[PDB]
Amino acid sequence: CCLWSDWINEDHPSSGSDDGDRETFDGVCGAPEDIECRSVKDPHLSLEQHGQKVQCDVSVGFICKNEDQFGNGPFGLCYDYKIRVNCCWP
Amino acid sequence: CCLWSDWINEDHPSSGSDDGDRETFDGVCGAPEDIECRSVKDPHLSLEQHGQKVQCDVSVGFICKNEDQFGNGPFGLCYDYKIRVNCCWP
Amino acid sequence: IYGSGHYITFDGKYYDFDGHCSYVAVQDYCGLGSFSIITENVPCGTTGVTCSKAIKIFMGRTELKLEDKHRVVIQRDEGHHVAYTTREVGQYLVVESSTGIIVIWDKRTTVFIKLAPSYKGTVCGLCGNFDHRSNNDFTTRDHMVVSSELDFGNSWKEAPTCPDVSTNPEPCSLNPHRRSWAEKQCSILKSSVFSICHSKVDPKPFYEACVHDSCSCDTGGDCECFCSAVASYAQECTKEGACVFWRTPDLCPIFCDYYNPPHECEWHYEPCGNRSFETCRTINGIHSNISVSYLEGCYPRCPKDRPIYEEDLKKCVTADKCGCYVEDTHYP
Amino acid sequence: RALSCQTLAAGYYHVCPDGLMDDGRGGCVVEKECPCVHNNDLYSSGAKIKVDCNTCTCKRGRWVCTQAVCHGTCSIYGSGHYITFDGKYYDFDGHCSYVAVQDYCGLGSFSIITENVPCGTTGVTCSKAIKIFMGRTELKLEDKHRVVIQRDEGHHVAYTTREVGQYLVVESSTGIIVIWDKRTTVFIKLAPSYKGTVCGLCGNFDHRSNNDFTTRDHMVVSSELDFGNSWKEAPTCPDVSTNPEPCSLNPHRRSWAEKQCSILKSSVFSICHSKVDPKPFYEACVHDSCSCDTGGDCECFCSAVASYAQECTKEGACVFWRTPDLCPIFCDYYNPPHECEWHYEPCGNRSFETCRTINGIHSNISVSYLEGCYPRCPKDRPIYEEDLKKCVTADKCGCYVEDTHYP
Amino acid sequence: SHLEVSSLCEEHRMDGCFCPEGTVYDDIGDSGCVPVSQCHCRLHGHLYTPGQEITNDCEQCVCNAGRWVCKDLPCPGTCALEGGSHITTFDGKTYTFHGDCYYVLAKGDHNDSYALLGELAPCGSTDKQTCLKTVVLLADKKKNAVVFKSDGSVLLNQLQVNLPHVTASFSVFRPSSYHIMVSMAIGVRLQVQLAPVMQLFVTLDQASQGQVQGLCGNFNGLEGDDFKTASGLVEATGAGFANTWKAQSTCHDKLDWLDDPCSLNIESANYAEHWCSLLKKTETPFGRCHSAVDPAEYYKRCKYDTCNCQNNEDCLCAALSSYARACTAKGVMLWGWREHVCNKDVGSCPNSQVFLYNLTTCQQTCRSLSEADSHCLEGFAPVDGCGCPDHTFLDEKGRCVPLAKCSCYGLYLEAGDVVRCVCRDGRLHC
Amino acid sequence: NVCSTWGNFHYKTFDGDVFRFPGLCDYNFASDCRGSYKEFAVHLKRGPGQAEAPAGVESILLTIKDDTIYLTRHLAVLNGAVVSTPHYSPGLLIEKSDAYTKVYSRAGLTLMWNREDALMLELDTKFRNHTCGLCGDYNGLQSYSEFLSDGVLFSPLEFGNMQKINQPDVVCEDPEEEVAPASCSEHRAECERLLTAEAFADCQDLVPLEPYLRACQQDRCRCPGGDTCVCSTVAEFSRQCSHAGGRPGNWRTATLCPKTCPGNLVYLESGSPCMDTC
Ligand SMILES: *[C@@H]1O[C@H](CO)[C@@H](O[C@@H]2O[C@H](CO)[C@@H](O)[C@H](O)[C@H]2NC(C)=O)[C@H](O)[C@H]1NC(C)=O
Ligand SMILES: *[C@@H]1O[C@H](CO)[C@@H](O[C@@H]2O[C@H](CO)[C@@H](O)[C@H](O)[C@H]2NC(C)=O)[C@H](O)[C@H]1NC(C)=O
Ligand SMILES: *[C@@H]1O[C@H](CO)[C@@H](O)[C@H](O)[C@H]1NC(C)=O
Ligand SMILES: *[C@@H]1O[C@H](CO)[C@@H](O)[C@H](O)[C@H]1NC(C)=O
Ligand SMILES: [Ca+2]
Ligand SMILES: [Ca+2]
Ligand SMILES: [Ca+2]
Ligand SMILES: [Ca+2]
Ligand SMILES: [Ca+2]
Ligand SMILES: [Ca+2]
Ligand SMILES: [Ca+2]
Ligand SMILES: [Ca+2]
Repeated sequence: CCLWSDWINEDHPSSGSDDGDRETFDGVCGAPEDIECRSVKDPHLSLEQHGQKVQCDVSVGFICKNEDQFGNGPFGLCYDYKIRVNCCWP
Repeated sequence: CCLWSDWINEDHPSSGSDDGDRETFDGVCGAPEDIECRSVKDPHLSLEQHGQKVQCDVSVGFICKNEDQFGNGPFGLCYDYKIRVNCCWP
Repeated sequence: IYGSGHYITFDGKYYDFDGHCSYVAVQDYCGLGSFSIITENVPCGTTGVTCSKAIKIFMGRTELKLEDKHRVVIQRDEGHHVAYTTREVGQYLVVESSTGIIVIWDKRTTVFIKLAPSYKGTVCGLCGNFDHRSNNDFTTRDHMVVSSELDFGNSWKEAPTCPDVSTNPEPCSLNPHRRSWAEKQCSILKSSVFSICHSKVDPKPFYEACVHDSCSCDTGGDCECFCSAVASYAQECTKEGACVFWRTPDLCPIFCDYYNPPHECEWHYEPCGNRSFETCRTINGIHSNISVSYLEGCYPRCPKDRPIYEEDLKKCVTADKCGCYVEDTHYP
Repeated sequence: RALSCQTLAAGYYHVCPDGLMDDGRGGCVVEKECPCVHNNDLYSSGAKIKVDCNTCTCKRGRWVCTQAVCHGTCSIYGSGHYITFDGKYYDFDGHCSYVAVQDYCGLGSFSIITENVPCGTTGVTCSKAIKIFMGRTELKLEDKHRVVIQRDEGHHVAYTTREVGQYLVVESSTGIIVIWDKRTTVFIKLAPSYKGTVCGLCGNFDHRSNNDFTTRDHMVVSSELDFGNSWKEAPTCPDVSTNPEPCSLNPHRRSWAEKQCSILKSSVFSICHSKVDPKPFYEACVHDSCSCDTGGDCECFCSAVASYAQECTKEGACVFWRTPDLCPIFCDYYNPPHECEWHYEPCGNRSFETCRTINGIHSNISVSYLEGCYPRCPKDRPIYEEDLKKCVTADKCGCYVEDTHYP
Repeated sequence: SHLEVSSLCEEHRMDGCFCPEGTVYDDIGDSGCVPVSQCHCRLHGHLYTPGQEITNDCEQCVCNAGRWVCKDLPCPGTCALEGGSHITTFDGKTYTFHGDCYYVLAKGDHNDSYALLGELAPCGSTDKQTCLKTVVLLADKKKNAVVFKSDGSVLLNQLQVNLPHVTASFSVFRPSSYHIMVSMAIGVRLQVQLAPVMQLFVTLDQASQGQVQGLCGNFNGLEGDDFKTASGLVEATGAGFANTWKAQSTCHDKLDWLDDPCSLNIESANYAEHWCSLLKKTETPFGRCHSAVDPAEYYKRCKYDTCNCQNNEDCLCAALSSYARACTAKGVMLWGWREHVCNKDVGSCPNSQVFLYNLTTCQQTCRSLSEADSHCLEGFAPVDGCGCPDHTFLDEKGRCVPLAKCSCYGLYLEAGDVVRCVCRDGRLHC
Repeated sequence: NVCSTWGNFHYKTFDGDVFRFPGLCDYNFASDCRGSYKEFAVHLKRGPGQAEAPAGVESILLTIKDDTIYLTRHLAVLNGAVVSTPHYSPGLLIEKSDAYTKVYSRAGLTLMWNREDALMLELDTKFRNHTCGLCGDYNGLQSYSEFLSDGVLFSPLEFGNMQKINQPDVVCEDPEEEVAPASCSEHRAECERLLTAEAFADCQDLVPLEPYLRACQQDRCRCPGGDTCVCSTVAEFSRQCSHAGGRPGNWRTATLCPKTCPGNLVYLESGSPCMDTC
C-alpha cells in the first residue's frame, strides 16, 4: 500500500506573501518516499524545460523564489506549480 | 542588544488555506527569547479576554484553528492576530 | 448559455460546466450535416470559472463570427450563399437564417440559439438533442449517456490538447469577502419588485446564478456581471406576460437619449419591447419567423414626416429614401 | 536683437527689423499691439477672460487683472484624497471621525466632521458621512439624504438645501457652502471672510501652503500621518502607521484599473490637457479601482472620471465623455411618461427660472458647472419647483418657510 | 489635548466618574483631572514638561499649557535640477519638463543682480531623452559670464581658468573632481554635479524671499503660484509655464508627455523594478532614512529615469545618489550605501587615498593651511569621492604624506628648507 | 507580404532583399514606427552560436498593443503566465503544432516559427510606410530606402547593427567585417539542378529563382561536409511555394535530408493540418 497522493496547489505567484511559490506536504504525510514536481497550466514539461531555478525534494518540499528569476525572462515571476507525494501505509 | 521585532500580520481568517490564523517568525529570527500575542483590531486585550483557544509560544509561533472555535460564539471564526518576537544580537 | 458557465438544453435541463477550450454548442454532424455553432469559453476571474466570449457560426461554407460587439463575415462561398440576416433588436444582436437557425446574442456572454421544429432529434452538442425527452441530454461524442456533468462537457471540446475539467469551482467560497455584496444586490429577484413574475417564472435558479456570477468577477467590472443576471430573469417575465420595470438611476442605469438627434426626443427605453413599428424591411413584405418583441432595449418612435425606421444606420427616414438590402449589406 | 513677445521678460541673453518684433502668430508687430498667451491659446489686444471671480485684459502683451478675493475650496474625494484651501494634495487613510474644517482653533461658530470607514479589504478608507455643526443646528449628510438634528429654539441660522444635478448643495447665510455627490466626494467652500481663521484637515486658508500641516497642538509637522492622526475626534481611535498600496495588495486588479482609467490621458479629454493637469487624477483613479474589491467597482471608477471632467468645465472646456457602455446615465427616468423634458446636460451651463429665483432669491456662488440631469420646462408652465422635481405655473409652486416646502 | 469637546456634545448625561468644575482630564500623561496649566505636551514620543523648549526644522517651540508656541528661525531654500528633466522649485513643487533651449533658472529682479541659465537639450535618440549640458552664470552686474561645461572645463569670458579661483565677489572650488562648489557674496550658492549625469543644486538665503524669478519659482511659501508667468497669470502645466523662460527667441515650444517610459520599454522595466525597489525595502542601507525622507516619491522618479534614458545604469545611480543626498540634509548620513549597487568606481581610488562619503572643501592641502581663513566656505553639503583619512593631509602632488612632512607653501617648498623659518608640520616658525 | 529568416543567418525583407547578417545579440525584427501609437513590435534573439552550420533562435519577444508574448523552444508565456495551447482569447490565437508555433492577431499580424531557426511574419496592407525593423520598410520598393538612405549605400552588416536593442545589463559585441571571400560560383550547377526539380513545378511562376539560389551559394561553401545548410534554403523555397497558393511535391529522399516521425506517420509537403483523429 504505497499509493500516490493528489495534486497540491496551495500557493500562487500572484498571491501569498512568500515572494514566490512554495508547496509543502504537511497535513497529508510525515516522511514521503517520492515527490513529483510539475506545472499547473502545462503539466507535461519537466523542470528543466521551464528554465526557472527551483529546488523540489522529499525533505522540505518545493521552493521557488521570485528574486532568483531575475534576468531569466522578461517578466521575472515564478510559474504556477503543483506537487504529489508518495507515502506507504501499513 | 535585545531589541523587539515589529508586528507580523501575515495571515488572516478570511483568507489563506490553513483554516485559521498562524503567525511564524521565519525570515526574521531563528530562536527567540520572548513572544507577544495580541489582536489587530483591539490590541490591549489579553488572550484570556478573547475567549478563543490558541497556543502562542516561543517554539513554533501562533496557532488558531477554526474547528476549535465551534460552540464558543455564534460566528465560529478566529480573530485577526499579530505577534512580536524578541531576539538578542551580538 | 449565460453567465459563468450556465446551460439550459433544448429539452430543459440545467447544468454547470466551466471549461476552457472551444466547445460544440449545437451541430448536426452527429454520427452528412449542415451547420455547427461553436462557443469559446475563457477564464473570467481568478477562481477558475469560465464564461463565453465568442460565437462561431458555420452554415454550409459561410462562417460568421460574433466577437468584440460585432459580427464578422469570414469565407463567403462562391455562389451558394445560404441566406442569412443580421439586425439589432434592443440591446441584442440577432442573426437569422433561411434554413431555420436563429442566434440571439447580448454582445457579452448570453447566447440564445433557436431551431425550427424540423431539427427534432437531429442535433447534438452541449445543448442536447431536441427530442422532448431530457434523460438522454448527457450523450457524449461517442454516443454514450453518462451521468456526470464533467464527463459529458469534456467530450465536446474541439482540441484534443485542451485540458479536462476535474471539478467545478465555488466562487463564493474562494472569495468570502464578496459574498455579502453579492447576496444583497441579487436579492432584488426574490423581492417585491418582481412579485408579479413570482407565480409565472421560478426565481430560484436565477438567484443562484446571480450570486455565483458576482462572487467571481474579481478582476474588474462586476456591475456588468450583475445587471446581466437580473435581465436574464426579467426577460422570461416579459415572455410569460409580466412586464416589470426594475431599472433606476442608481441600479443598472440605461442611456437611451444618447441616440437622439441633439434634443429631438425619439429613442425611448421600452422595458419590455412590445411595440410594432414600421421598418424599411417590413414595408417590403420581409418578415421574420419568430417573435423577438420581448427583447429589452432602446426603441425608436419616428415622427410623422418620416415614419420609417431604417435599421442599419439607426435613422428614421422617409419611406422612399432608405436603402437597397442586397447580399446582406445596406446600400444608400 | 530679435525680440519675440514671449521673451520680453527673459532678458535676450545669447526676420523682424529694429523696432518691430515677432508675435508668435505671424508677421512683425510693434510692442504696443503685442498679443498675450494663456494655456496655449493666443489672445489679441483688449481681450477679456475671467479667472474664477475676476476679469483680465490683454493690455500690452501682459495681463491686467482685477484684485478681488475669491471663495476657497477644500476637497475630499475617493479613497482618502485631500486638497486643502491653499492647494496642497495629500493622502490619509484614517478610520475614525476627523475634523475637516472648524473655527474652534485655539470662541468659534462652526464645525464640519467627516466619518471615514474602510471601503475594501486593503486598509484604505473613504468618506461616508458628513456632519455640519452651525451654531446649535446640526445637519447630517447620510444615506443619500440630509437629516436635521437639534434645531435650536429661536436662533436658527438660515441655511438652504437644494439639489443641483447629481449633487446635494447646502448653503448658509454666514458664508459656508457644502457640496456633496451623495457617495464620497465633498466640496467645502468658505467666503473670503474666513481667511486665516480655520483649521482641520483642510488647512487654515491664508494663501501660504507650507503651514497647512499644523496639528491640533499648533505644531507644523512634515508628516502626513502625524498631522492627520491629530485631528481624530475620539482618543481611543487608532493611529495610522503607514499608507496602504492597493495595486500591490491586489495584483490581479491592476490591469483593469490602468486600462479603464486611461481615458483621462487620451484624446477624449484632449481639450482639457492644456488647462487642467490630468496626472493626479489618473493616479487617484487607479488607486481607487484597485481597492474596491468587495463590490461595486464601476461606481468607484465613474466618480474619479467625473472629478476630472468637473474641473474641465470649471476652466472652460465642456467634454462629453459618457457613452452607453462607459458610465451610462439615466435622465429620461424622470420624465412624465413620454413627454421629454429632463435632458442630460454634460456641463450644467443653463440658467432657467426656478420658483426661488422668480422671487429674488439668489445664491452667492456659481454652481452652473455641476453635471447632472436638468429640466427644460414647457411654455404653459415654465417655472421649475425644485423640492418636488415638477414644472409648475408661476403661481402654484409653494411657500418655502423654515426650509420646508409647503404646497 | 481635545479641549472644548462639550460645544459639540450630541449626548445626554448619565452617571460615572468625572472631573471637577475646572481641571481638565490628563490624556497625554496618565494622571487624573489635573489643572490646565500642567498639561505635558508631546512630540513623536517624548513627554515634554510645560516649559521645555525644542529646536525644530525652521522654528523653535515651547510647551505652553497643552499647546506649542512656535517662533520662526531663518532657514534657506533649495532649487534642484536633477535627472535630465526633474525641476524641484524652492517651495516644493516637483515637475518634469523635457526642453530644448537655454532657460532662465533663477535671476534677480532689480535690474542686474544675477542670472543663472541652463541648457536642457536632448542627449539620447528621441526628444524625451533630455540632459543638462551647460550651466551659465551671469554675475557681478552681468559683466562676468561663467560657463560650466559637462566635462569640467570651467571658463570665464570664453577663457579657461584654473581651479581654485577666489575673487572679491565670488569663488569657485573643486573638492572631489566630480563636484564644483560656487559661492557668491550676494547669497547664492551652486553645486554642479558631473558624474554619472550632470545635475545642479542652487541655494538662496531667506532674505531673498519673494525676490527671484525663473524655472525655480518665486520662493514665497505657497507652491500654487510657482507656475505664474512673468506676464500675469498662473499656467496649468509645467511645459506651458517653462516656454515663457526661454533665453533664446528661436527655440521651439515644448509640450507635455502623458506617457510612462516603463510601458514603452519592456526590457528596461524589469531592471527598473528590481533595483529601484531597494529604496523601499528595509534590509538595505536605505531603511535608515525611511523615518525621515519617505522614499515613495523617489521610487517613482527612479523608475521614470531608468526606463527612459539610453544608459540605464547612469540614471539608476544618479537617482539612488539623490535619495542619499536628500537624506544627509536631515542628519542621517548613509555611510556605505555603495557596496552592491553602484560600486563601479569605489575601488578605483589611488594608492594612499580611499573612497569617502563626507568629503568637504576644508580637508585640502597644507596650502589651504597657509591661508586658513580666506577660502573655507561653510554652508555646503558633503559629497562622496576619493580622499584621505582622518589625518595625513594632501601633499602638492600624488599621495598624501602625514602632517610632519606635508609642505611649506609663493611656491610650495619641501620639508628641508630654512628661510629664519624651518619648514615644519603645517605651520611655520616665523 | 512576408518577411522571413531561416538557415545560416539568411534574411528576406518585405520587398525581397535577401542578405546575410551573422549578428548574435538581440535585434528588432519588425516594429510599428508610425510615431503616434505603436501597434506591434517583434524582437528577435539569436542564440549563443549553435555550431558552424545551423543558426538557431533562442527566444522571440512580441508585444501587441496591450500584452506581451514570450516564445521559447518549449513554452509560450502570455503576460508572465504559461499558456496551454491552443489559446482562444478574442483578439489573439496562440496554437502549437508538432512543427510550428502560430500566433494570429486581429491587428493584421501572423507569426509562424518552427522551434529551431525559421521565422516568418505576415502583415496586412495597413502597415505600409510604417514598418521599421530589420525586415525593412513596407513601401513596396526593392532596396530603395533600406540600403540607400541619403545616397550612401549601406552594407547588410551595417544595416543589421543599426537594428540592435540595448539591454541594460549585458554588453554584446557586434560582429566585425570578415575579409571578403570568393564569390562561390563553383556550385551554381548543383543549386540550379536541385532547386528546379520536378517537385517544384507549379511555383516557378509564383516565387523567383534568383534570390533563393543566391542564398544557396553561401550555404554550400560555408557549410562543408554534411548537407544541413542547403536543405534549409530549399526547405524555405517549399514554404514560399506553399504560401502563395501552390503545392510542392516530395523532394526529401533517403539520402537528401530525410526526416523521421514515429509510427506510420509519413512526411509530406502541402497537406492539411486538419486530421480526423478516431
Ligand atoms: C422563414 O422560414 C421560411 C421557411 O423555410 C423561409 O423560406 C425559405 O426561404 C428560402 C430562401 O430564402 C427558400 O429557398 C425556401 O424554399 C423557403 N422555404 C419554403 C418552405 O418556401 C424564410 O426564408 C424564413 N424567413 C427568413 C426571414 O429567412
Ligand atoms: C449671501 O451672502 C450674504 C452676505 O452675508 C447673505 O446676506 C446675509 O443674510 C443674513 C440673513 O439671511 C443677514 O443676517 C445678514 O445681515 C446678511 N448680510 C449682509 C451683509 O447683509 C445672504 O444671505 C447670502 N445668500 C444666501 C442665499 O444665504
Ligand atoms: C567621515 O566619517 C568618518 C567615519 O567613519 C570619520 O573619518 C570622520 O568622521 C569623517 N572624516 C573626515 C571629516 O575627514
Ligand atoms: C507611401 O504611401 C503608400 C501607403 O501609405 C504606399 O503604397 C506608397 O508606395 C508609399 N510611397 C512612398 C514614396 O513611400
Ligand atoms: Ca505566494
Ligand atoms: Ca502553486
Ligand atoms: Ca488563513
Ligand atoms: Ca493574523
Ligand atoms: Ca433529449
Ligand atoms: Ca495655509
Ligand atoms: Ca511660490
Ligand atoms: Ca523599400
